[PDB]
Amino acid sequence: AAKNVVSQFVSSMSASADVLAMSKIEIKLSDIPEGKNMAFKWRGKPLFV
Amino acid sequence: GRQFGHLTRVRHVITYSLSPFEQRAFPHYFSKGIPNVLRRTRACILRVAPPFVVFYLVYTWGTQEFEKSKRKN
Amino acid sequence: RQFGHLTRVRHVITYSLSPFEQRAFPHYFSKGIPNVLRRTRACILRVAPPFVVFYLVYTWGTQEFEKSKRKNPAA
Amino acid sequence: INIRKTHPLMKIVNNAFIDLPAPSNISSWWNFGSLLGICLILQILTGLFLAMHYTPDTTTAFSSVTHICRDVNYGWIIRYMHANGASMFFICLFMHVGRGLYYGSYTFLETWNIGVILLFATMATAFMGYVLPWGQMSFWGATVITNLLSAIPYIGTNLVEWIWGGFSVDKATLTRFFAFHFIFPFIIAALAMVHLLFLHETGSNNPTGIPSDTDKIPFHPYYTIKDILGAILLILILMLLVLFTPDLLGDPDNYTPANPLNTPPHIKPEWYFLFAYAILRSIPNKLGGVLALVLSILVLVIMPLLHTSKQRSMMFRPISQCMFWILVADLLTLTWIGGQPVEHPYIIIGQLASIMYFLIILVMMPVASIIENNLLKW
Amino acid sequence: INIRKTHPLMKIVNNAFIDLPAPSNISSWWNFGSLLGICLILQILTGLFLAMHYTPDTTTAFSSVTHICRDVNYGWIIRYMHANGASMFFICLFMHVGRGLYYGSYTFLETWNIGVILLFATMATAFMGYVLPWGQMSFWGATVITNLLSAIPYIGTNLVEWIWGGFSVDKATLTRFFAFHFIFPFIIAALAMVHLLFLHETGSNNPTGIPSDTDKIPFHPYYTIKDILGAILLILILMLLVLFTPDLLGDPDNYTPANPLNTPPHIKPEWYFLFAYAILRSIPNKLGGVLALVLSILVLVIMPLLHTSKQRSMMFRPISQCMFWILVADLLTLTWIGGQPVEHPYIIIGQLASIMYFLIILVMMPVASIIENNLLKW
Amino acid sequence: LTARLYSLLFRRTSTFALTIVVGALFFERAFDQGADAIYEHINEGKLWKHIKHKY
Amino acid sequence: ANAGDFGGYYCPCHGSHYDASGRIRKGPAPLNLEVPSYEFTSDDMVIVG
Amino acid sequence: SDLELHPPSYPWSHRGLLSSLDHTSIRRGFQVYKQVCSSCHSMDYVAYRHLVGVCYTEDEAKALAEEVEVQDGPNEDGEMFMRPGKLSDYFPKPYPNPEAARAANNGALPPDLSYIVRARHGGEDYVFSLLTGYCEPPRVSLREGLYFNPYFPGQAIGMAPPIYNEVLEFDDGTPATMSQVAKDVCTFLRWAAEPEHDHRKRMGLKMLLMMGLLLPLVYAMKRHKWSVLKSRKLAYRP
Amino acid sequence: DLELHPPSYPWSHRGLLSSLDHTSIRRGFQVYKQVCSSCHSMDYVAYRHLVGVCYTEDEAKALAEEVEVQDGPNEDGEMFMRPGKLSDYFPKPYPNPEAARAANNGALPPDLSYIVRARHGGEDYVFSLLTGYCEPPRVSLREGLYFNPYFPGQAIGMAPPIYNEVLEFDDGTPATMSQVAKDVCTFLRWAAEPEHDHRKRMGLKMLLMMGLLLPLVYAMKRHKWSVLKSRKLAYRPP
Ligand code: HEC
Ligand code: HEC
Ligand code: HEM
Ligand code: HEM
Ligand code: HEM
Ligand code: HEM
Repeated sequence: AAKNVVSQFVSSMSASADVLAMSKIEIKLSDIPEGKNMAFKWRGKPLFV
Repeated sequence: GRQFGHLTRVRHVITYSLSPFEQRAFPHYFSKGIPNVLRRTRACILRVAPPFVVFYLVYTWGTQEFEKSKRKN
Repeated sequence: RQFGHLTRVRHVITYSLSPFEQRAFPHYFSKGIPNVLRRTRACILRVAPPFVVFYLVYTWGTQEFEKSKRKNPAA
Repeated sequence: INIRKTHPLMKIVNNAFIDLPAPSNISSWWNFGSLLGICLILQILTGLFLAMHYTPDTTTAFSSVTHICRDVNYGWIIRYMHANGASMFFICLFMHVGRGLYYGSYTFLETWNIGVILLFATMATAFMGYVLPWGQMSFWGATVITNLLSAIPYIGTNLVEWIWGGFSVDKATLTRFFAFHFIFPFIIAALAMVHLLFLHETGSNNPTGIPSDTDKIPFHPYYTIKDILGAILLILILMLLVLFTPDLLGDPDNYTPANPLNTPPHIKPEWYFLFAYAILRSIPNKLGGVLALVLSILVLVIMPLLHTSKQRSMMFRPISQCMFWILVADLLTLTWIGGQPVEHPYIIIGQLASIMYFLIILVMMPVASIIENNLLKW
Repeated sequence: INIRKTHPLMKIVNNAFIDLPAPSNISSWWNFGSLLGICLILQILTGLFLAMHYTPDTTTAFSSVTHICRDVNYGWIIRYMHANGASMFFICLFMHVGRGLYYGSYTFLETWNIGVILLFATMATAFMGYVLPWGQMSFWGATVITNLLSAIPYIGTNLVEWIWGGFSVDKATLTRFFAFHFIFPFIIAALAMVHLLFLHETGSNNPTGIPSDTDKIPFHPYYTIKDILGAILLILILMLLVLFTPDLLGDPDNYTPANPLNTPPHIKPEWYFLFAYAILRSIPNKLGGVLALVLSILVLVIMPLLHTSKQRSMMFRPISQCMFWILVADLLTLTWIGGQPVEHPYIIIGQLASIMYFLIILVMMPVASIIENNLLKW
Repeated sequence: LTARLYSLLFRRTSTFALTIVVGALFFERAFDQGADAIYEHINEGKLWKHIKHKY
Repeated sequence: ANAGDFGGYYCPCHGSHYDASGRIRKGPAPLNLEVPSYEFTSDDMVIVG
Repeated sequence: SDLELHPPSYPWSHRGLLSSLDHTSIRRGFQVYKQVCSSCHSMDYVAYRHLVGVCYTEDEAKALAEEVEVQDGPNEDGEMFMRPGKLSDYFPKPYPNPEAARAANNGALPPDLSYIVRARHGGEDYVFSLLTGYCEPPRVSLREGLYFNPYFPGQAIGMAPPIYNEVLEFDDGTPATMSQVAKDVCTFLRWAAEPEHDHRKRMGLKMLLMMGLLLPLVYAMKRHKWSVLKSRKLAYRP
Repeated sequence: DLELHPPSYPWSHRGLLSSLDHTSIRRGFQVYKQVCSSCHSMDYVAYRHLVGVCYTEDEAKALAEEVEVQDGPNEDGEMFMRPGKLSDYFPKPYPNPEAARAANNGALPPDLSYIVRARHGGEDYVFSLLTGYCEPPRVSLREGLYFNPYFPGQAIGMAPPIYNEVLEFDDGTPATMSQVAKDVCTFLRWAAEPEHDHRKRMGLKMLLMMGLLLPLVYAMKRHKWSVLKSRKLAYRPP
């Protein structure tokens, strides 16, 4: 009973169902000049192109 | 109210106390528990039950009074 | 702790006086300022020398920071 | 010497849970202290995890709790644990009070006063937690009881405009009620420690009323494993409630977004407030009805000051025992009449039941006590 | 005889507050514990008002704080009071710790351990509370310290993806931090009660270090009015900072909406971390850096087990007192170097400052205690 | 059976705790299989595994 | 972008000196950057995930 | 007319304490809602990611999510164009505003169908009797802006009975009567009211077995420890 | 790049007890409403925050009712614009922030609520930033960025507005560069801290209370400690 309690409460603190939805984006390249970085949103984190 | 040592002053008493492993887990459950619970039930019938049958009679009376008021109109 | 079973003290006489009848500030400008001057004499040999080292390291690091920030090279 | 008798925390543990001389006469009706304590810490845990996924705002609360019950893992059962554990806590609280009134343990005066203040605090915590899900029932009941607090002449209007944060139940009222329901069980636990302090000053009580100082068995390991038995009984009943019939207690209208215009016709508080509410609507006076509720709790204060018997308990006073069982039936009667729509025979029997409540506890207790008194050559 | 000596509440209040046997030769350094208690209840009160006006939602958090500071009456003074009272809480905290190491009250071992656990809980409380305004600096400092938690080999990945509340910092992170920033200060209060309980078990300590059983004066009313003096000066400082310099200690980058893509080069947190982040960014080792931080506070744990002198005061051990002042200057140096950006001379002197930190603590102070033990024909 | 069991697994505390943890994992596995088999057995038909087995 | 010693990437949190492709040579930074699951298409596009 | 008609409890496949839900009927009912009833009733708290391993498949979830386009965010200009959406999609509102639906009717807003089984006095059988029991008024019509329905508090609804002999005549055999579509929509609304039904029954089975395990054991241990005081006896020595 | 630390100026509100000129606040609001409220926003100040500070009743109501609202539902429920009585915020000249970045040459113009308080320096930074448009000494200047050394990186995508379009104050002050710049920086200081007058009032309160009350409690503590400071010891053995 105790280890199932621990399992269910860790699963409650684990994640959320909507967070597991993450996308596969399409990015255009040559609108960025020669020698420049730019970030795009993937999982909230920056995506360096 | 305090701890042991100072509570009462009693002479003339010997208590016998049996080991837990000495005796059974369930010493005569069915031959004793059923007449004891029958005695404890009979000791509270006319004290506990007559409020609840008053509850059920007032329940049915007020219920059927509501039904009779709401079925002529 | 309790209060009544702490020690065993003999030979002691203590005199003390009612707090109304002596004044509030008896010679605050005549004893406390030489007292704190005595404290100042009795502290700086133990307290002062770290802070001057810290002040020197402070100013030295700031000036080296700016002189590393500005280069002016030769070409 | 002994590690338990040397460390200062372990001295508190020893005086609390090991060397407590307990009465050997107490049956399962005395397990309620451990039951209420384990209910309290489970309420702490469930509300804590809810607060880790709750949003206190009028726009976002309903959708966020929906997100909990549909998206956050096991949040549906944690919410069901919190609500039904509040209901189980109420059952154990009423039966703790019933033990304390039946077995004559209410002679403990200041312990009874601490319990009354604890009853105030649990009522307030319960009501504001019930306000929190931003339901239709919660919105209208909060409006009604806020106007009940505005019944006070010349002090109540400023006090209600002080607790609003607006004109009505708006975002300020929602967040303030979140703060008070979010903070109060710690204060409940502190006054519970005070309750325990005054009881361990006095000492616990047996069914007889005769002090059992000649027959003191320890608190450990007997009552520890007996409280474990009662606690796991509470576990199985509570968890079977949250996993088989979640809807036997919860209102259907509780799952609706708050409409500021509707007032659905079966508007009611929850069943643990309906006996508080049946006294209200069966008395045609606003201030009179809320004063009647406050005086019902003050009657619960008064009843230690009217024990004019010569025994302690009603265990050997059967007339007062029968009056007590009539009061039990009258309490369930008032609760069911609180659970009915406003109807004319229901109005008549609710008024008769409330005046019967007052006449039994106020008047009939010293009368029954003095018949029992003078009957026994006293 | 006495209501104070027979009633069970006033027994504890009398043996803790009124008739407590305290020594008599005490300067302003023993006011700091009462000041920590006053800052505790004051910060709890300001946080209570804030929670009655705050929403933990990442879309509306910054605008809700702006609503507090502008729209809500005196919410600006309560926000400034909570922030600067936390700052003065850290001031009184480090003064209390410096006193406990300086006069040599660290021989009371379990008191010291309870204090260390309180130090951990207060630091985590203050960090999550600083995350809660949901600004740029709060977001990115939470990101860096979350990845510092993720620096653990083979164990840290599951734990930090578990406490992320997502794949990164989102609304769930904000709600979890709000729940812990609420729930830890009452745990801090209860463990402070246990702290003071062990101290009343032992008995307080004079400046001289001589055992002082023979000069017992009660805490009432002498140290009560001395604590009133200290309380009025501390309220003077707090009112001064909230009425003339709010923007002095308050960091600028906590005043914008948290752009998740900006990352300004200003990276330093509020001043009560910069002693330790300098210890982090000195050693060229990830696990070595976080290990050095944990080992720094564990050296603060195992400070009494390196004591070997034959007197507990530093007032009569002069060269160890000089090393103590060098340690104070070393701590303030680490704090100011943490309050800097990173270039090459800063890298050099930060590494050297960490080396001097552990060299002075782990070597020089016990060897100084050895040599001034040795000088007196001991 | 009983004398053997008491003479082995009931005189050292740590060995007792270790063998009840090992038996607890084995009983957890057996109870997983039993409970899943029963609950899938009394509600055969309208379960997602067979509808996925269609495809 | 366009900072540090090697001209490429440069973290300001601890002064990690990366190259153009983000490879550490001065600093306590333990590892180098991770290639995501991206694939180019010669319409100047890329599918990223 | 202040005399409600209470729905009886019906013999469903989710009737008993061990009973379950038909996910194939959930599939049929969601096809009913998406193909009929989504145009008038919002169900905004149900997403396509709730429809992954319940009855549907993975790629057909992408097919359903690309059947409904709602919106993408700012394309550096805030143009807010039409996007298919792969798995994060929710279900679109038929009306952007409440008064949009009010002007599309005589007021009388169609509620969200997340909680309707658990939201009225009478659950899924109330829904079944509501969708079923349509007849004619004998004598009582009120203003001819509403319709007639006995299963309603107030006994008049503005919703036309949307059944009328095969509104869909959908995918498998399953002849689209009133009864088949009503059973499928009641099963689907029960699943929309509780996303965690059969998991709850599985944990209930686990818990009944564990409480049948513990209650001999813990009661035996309590009887065992209290067995000493149950056995003590007294004797008088003066 | 380098970073110039701005000077500190002898402002008439720099003193710790000196207030702000409400006339300067009114004319600085006139500055903001003329030219500054076209690219930047100040979205955290309503018009009711101006009615007791820099205008009268009908003035602030006119300033709040000359502005669109685009209020919510009507009988159909869609939208309608409105003057708006007092609850109006400033009407956000760039709706989407990425559309703001696409409006000018990138580097979207931020809001102006906390800029005096949160730019590494007070209103002196803002004043020197606004007047610091000057000559480039042979630098990059990538076609959209302007040279100003009161900025980290010295490249700003904001044109100098300050000499252009003298705005005709309602009082009629002849607009130079530095006078109108000082007035708008004072208005921004008020926009940072609307509490400024009242916090200096309570500062005056607290300073008088702690200038008269602090020796009282100190004297009381010395009065009660007057016993132990004056006790004297003596040694009697037998
Ligand atoms: C447009 C016409 C439709 C369609 C195709 C359906 N419904 Fe119904 N519905 C509609 C309106 C305008 C109203 C409002 C009147 C009222 O609420 O009394 C309703 C009402 C409902 C209700 C509410 C009944 C109650 O809560 O007691 C439900 C549960 C409901 N509608 C369900 C429903 C279902 C399951 C449909 C698919 C078969 C359906 N409606 C079709 C308008 C319309
Ligand atoms: C549109 C053109 C305007 C107008 C009418 C004003 N500002 Fe300015 N501003 C503008 C941009 C595009 C930027 C950002 C460029 C960059 O990021 O370099 C700014 C910036 C500022 C700043 C911050 C300094 C900076 O970020 O470089 C301040 C301060 C500022 N702007 C003030 C300001 C004031 C007071 C104005 C009224 C006269 C004003 N701006 C007008 C674009 C525009
Ligand atoms: C707030 C919830 C409460 C908690 C957590 C609580 C807790 C406890 C505990 C732990 C005990 C000792 C063990 C026991 O016999 O139950 C106890 C006993 C008692 N409580 Fe409470 N109590 C609560 C409410 C009340 C109330 C409302 C009253 C009535 C005023 C009350 C009156 C008593 C009395 C009289 C006893 C002693 C009974 C005896 O000696 O057998 N309690 N309570
Ligand atoms: C300090 C600890 C507690 C916290 C943080 C807490 C938090 C919450 C929250 C966030 C809610 C709203 C979410 C929901 O309704 O499911 C809630 C509801 C509620 N709480 Fe608590 N709670 C606490 C303690 C208690 C206690 C001790 C009780 C009484 C036993 C209680 C009774 C309730 C009730 C009845 C509701 C309404 C349940 C519902 O309608 O769903 N809570 N609580
Ligand atoms: C969490 C905040 C803390 C609170 C509220 C607190 C509270 C107190 C109080 C009320 C006292 C008695 C009055 C005084 O001497 O100032 C005290 C004394 C003491 N505390 Fe703490 N304390 C805290 C943190 C710590 C820490 C971190 C330590 C170090 C481990 C510590 C060690 C001590 C010691 C050694 C004494 C006795 C000092 C002496 O007798 O001279 N305390 N504390
Ligand atoms: C449980 C009681 C407490 C509550 C409910 C509480 C609540 C809050 C809230 C809502 C905030 C965010 C609003 C703001 O930043 O002004 C906050 C921030 C903060 N709290 Fe607390 N707090 C509590 C206790 C404490 C304690 C004990 C401390 C430490 C002394 C503390 C230190 C802080 C700090 C440093 C901030 C950040 C201030 C800022 O950045 O503006 N809080 N607290």
